[PDB]
Amino acid sequence: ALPSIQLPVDYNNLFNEITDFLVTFKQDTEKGPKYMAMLQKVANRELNSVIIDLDDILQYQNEKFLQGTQADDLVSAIQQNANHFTELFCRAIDNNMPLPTKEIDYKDDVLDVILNQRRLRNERMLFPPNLTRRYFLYFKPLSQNCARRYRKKAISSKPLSVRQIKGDFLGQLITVRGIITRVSDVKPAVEVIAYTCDQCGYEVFQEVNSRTFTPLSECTSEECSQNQTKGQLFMSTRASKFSAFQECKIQELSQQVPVGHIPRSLNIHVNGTLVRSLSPGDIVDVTGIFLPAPYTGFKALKAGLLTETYLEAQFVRQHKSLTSDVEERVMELITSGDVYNRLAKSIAPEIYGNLDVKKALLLLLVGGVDKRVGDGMKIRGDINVCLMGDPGVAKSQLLKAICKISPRGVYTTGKGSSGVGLTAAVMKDPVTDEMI
Amino acid sequence: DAVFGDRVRRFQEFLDTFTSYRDSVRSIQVYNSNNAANYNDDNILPHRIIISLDDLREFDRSFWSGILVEPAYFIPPAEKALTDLADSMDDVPHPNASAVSSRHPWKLSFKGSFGAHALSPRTLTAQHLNKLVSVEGIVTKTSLVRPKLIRSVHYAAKTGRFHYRDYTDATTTLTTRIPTPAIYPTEDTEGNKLTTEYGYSTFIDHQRITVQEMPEMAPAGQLPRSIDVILDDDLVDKTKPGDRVNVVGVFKSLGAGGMNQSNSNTLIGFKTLILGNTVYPLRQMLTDFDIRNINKLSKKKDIFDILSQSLAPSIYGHDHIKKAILLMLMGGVEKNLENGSHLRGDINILMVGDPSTAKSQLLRFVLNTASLAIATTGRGSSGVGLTAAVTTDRETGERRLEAGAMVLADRGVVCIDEFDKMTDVDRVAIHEVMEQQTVTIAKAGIHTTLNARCSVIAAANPVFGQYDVNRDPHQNIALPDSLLSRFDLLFVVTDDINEIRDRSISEHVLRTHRYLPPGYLEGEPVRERLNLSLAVGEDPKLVTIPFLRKYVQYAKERVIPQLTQEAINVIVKNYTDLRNDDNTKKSPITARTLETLIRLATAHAKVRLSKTVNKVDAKVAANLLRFALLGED
Ligand SMILES: Nc1ncnc2c1ncn2[C@@H]1O[C@H](COP(=O)(O)OP(=O)(O)OP(=O)(O)O)[C@@H](O)[C@H]1O
Ligand SMILES: Nc1ncnc2c1ncn2[C@@H]1O[C@H](COP(=O)(O)OP(=O)(O)OP(=O)(O)O)[C@@H](O)[C@H]1O
Ligand SMILES: [Mg+2]
Ligand SMILES: [Mg+2]
Ligand SMILES: [Zn+2]
Repeated sequence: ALPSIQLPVDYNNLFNEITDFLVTFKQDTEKGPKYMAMLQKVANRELNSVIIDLDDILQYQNEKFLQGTQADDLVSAIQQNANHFTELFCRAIDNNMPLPTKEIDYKDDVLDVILNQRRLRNERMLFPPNLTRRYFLYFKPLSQNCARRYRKKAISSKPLSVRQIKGDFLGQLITVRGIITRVSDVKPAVEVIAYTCDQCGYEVFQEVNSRTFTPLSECTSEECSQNQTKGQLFMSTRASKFSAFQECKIQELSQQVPVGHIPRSLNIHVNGTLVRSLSPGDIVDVTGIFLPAPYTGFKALKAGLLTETYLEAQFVRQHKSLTSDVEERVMELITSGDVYNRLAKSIAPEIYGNLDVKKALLLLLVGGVDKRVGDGMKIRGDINVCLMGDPGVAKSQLLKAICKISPRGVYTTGKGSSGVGLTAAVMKDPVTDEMI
Repeated sequence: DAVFGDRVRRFQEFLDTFTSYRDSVRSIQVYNSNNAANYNDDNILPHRIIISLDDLREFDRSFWSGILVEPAYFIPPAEKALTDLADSMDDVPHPNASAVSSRHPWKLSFKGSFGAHALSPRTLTAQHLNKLVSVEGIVTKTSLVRPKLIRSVHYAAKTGRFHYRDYTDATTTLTTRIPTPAIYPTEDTEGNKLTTEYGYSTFIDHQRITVQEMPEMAPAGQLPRSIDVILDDDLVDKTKPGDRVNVVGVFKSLGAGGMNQSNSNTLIGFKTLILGNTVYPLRQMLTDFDIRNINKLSKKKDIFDILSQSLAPSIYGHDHIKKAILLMLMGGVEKNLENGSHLRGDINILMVGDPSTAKSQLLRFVLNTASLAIATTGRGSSGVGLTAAVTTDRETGERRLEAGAMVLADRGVVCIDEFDKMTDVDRVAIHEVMEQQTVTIAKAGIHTTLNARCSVIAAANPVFGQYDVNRDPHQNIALPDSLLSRFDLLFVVTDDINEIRDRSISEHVLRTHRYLPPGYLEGEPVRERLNLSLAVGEDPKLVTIPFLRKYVQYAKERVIPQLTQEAINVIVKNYTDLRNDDNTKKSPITARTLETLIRLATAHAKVRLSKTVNKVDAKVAANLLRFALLGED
């Protein structure tokens, strides 16, 4: 049948150490445990996310080493395998959840009403725990500073590329540096599905751990055990638990591509409160778990043993107003004096000359009055500046440079691409094949 | 069974007979071991050795014959013995968290003489199946790298033990076995739920490349043929399209071949593939003798003249163009500047001239002598064929991009012939590549910027049959001004009738046409066929071409000169003198001439193997550009 192999890791001692770390850990630098404070904060319906730090876990390991008792190197176990430790930590959080200390505040929560209505009928006359959960659990990659402080090296936070991601890193926690190109809308993904049964017993719950599932449509309760054909199950959306899901694509930076090659791309999946952290056009450093997609359905047979892949995201590090500060900056620049000439001159300091052109580009940067006259008359305040002249006079640096100053600007060129008049009403977007 | 163990014993004896392989195993092992111990690191060598078939031939003729003739029954026994030896060497323990599950077995590679097993994608037939072969060719297409599952590990609750399932495929192993459905087990033998534990399983990278025959060796009236090679593990991404490669592997059949439930048909045959063991590129490593000779030849005063004259010794004259080509070979230093800009370091040359003036025989020479070169013809090219094309990946199913001529020659040269005969829609694309050195693709949901840093040498003809001196230069050349501004040196060459020139050039041509290759008799036709013997062993003064290639490589990779003030003083005076004069030049002078002087000075500085730009470099650049623009020679 299925042969058996011996592996050093045992999850019992790991669970014991997680339980010890949640209670014992204190920030050495409020007093007391670091995480039981934020758990109490969560219990008051205020915090929606729980973020664990592996620097903190190393701190607990270092405390135990100061005591001298052996440890299970939890930090390495998390790095090598992280899809199971999420469930372990969720169970550990569920076991030690503090009581609501203040402001219970039950107002109109449908799930709350359902759960409260369950109690009376069940007691007067076991469900999946994830239904009662609200917090989301995320890991935080290691820090080189803390690592160098205690050696031990580091692998999870190293800024790899899309190309350096081999098949040997699957099932681990890694970090990838790139630029975000495409981001999709937020849609709900089912986690626990509740079916209502023709006043037969009560609603049944099923968990979904894949991208594809099958409805139950058969009532198995004790009262529903009667033989008469009676009807299948109907889904109830209100008693079911959903989640926010988003998918993005990250592309390799031009600096890291070798000569003669084409850049690759990677897929990122994000669930929870971390959704909407990434937008198109951002250069970011994303940490997560690298997992194999099932690739099932059609065109799975031809591949046979070939799989897709994706990255479950858990952390985001983006590389890069009226206040008294900006109220004083303008006064400082006024006291500086020579605003006109200096403003014109500092525009593209590489190019020497054409100072009147630089004066006019300033006037183009500012806008004239747009006054809406009655009876339909309108007058424009925008500026139309054309610059003619012989080739090789710095024609096309001046322009590009002006685009930098104003955020709202587009550099459109000749017939290589059609963007000036592309006010088209048809868009064959591959995702859905409908017009936009 | 017994034969397997006997062959393992034979290979084990072979391994301790020759101690070199045992030393290489230890070197790789100690490197990998002491690399992981460097916590303050500044990467991992694969488990693969290269053995020579020759030594095995003297050791055991039977085993060598078995490997060459019946690889599928002699390679797996050898790999197990190599793994056993490697395991015996590693005395130090490695109680790693997850390396215990994945052993990464050692593999083998071959070299030496293959005899009659050295073939090409055309001479490979059904007689060579299940044999060890080597094929020479050019890579055309590659597939995307995907991960493939080899072993899955599952954890069982209520018991605490693990269970593993193994997977095999036709392309994975050399022996046919019962296939696997690649579905993860969900139920234990006792019915306990099983949970898949990624991070303990095994995945291997997989790629497929296509190797085509060299078009120069094809028979008359026939198109070149191609074959498919599958690469795995550590052989991935060692080749790129356009490369010339030699792949050693096992020629194998696959599938059912229409002898099955499907209808009987004469059009259905079997599918053939190669499981590549080794890939060899057909970078010239330099010894100390070569470097010492280069440094000794650098100090000679008239080195630029010798280097320029050594180019194309079968062309009479055209000294200045040959100097310009040499300066192209040793490009300038590229400067990365703020605002996301870069000053180009490439030198671009255009040649306009009369018919039969040896314009096209210099492009062909540049194709051969340079490290990377791509040939293009005006009328037989398209815009989508120069920048990139949207295609599909059959093996995996996505939509991808395929490189064109310009982007395939990154850090190389592109030689375009009949440049004026190119259509306008075609000529816009080359404009962008000449200006930004980048390609923008915004088609079919693929939004990408591609790097293309190539040097352009081009040849064209005037509007009429021959150059006219009684008409303005712009009337003679049909090319637009915007395109014409992007060339550093424009050379107008004219054939003038003179008796002494004719007497010399006719003598030179007649001397050239009377050359006999060594080993050929008079009247014996040249047998440019090689008789299917592709290779014997499978892996005033002028200078020889390979020495020139070594010189160019060393100069490009070892010296980066910087500009100096005293050279700038010469450059500025030359620019000011040239700008303010009434001489009628064949091309207008603009503010981009200064950059051309700087680039030519940098190239001449590289030629001298020096780290600074001197006054002599500025003088040489000035003389070259004065000849180009004026003809004052
Ligand atoms: N006043 C100036 N100051 C500095 N550089 C200048 C000046 N005038 C021209 N240049 C030079 O001109 C170049 C910038 O303009 P460039 O010739 O590339 O484009 P353009 O004027 O749009 O012409 P084209 O028609 O060739 O595209 C640089 O080499 C720059 O050094
Ligand atoms: N200077 C020369 N030295 C040696 N051979 C020459 C020379 N000039 C021309 N030839 C010979 O003339 C023939 C044609 O030359 P080639 O094809 O290079 O001309 P071209 O400039 O490309 O012509 P076209 O304008 O017709 O395209 C070749 O056989 C070449 O060897
Ligand atoms: Mg311009
Ligand atoms: Mg020609
Ligand atoms: Zn019922």
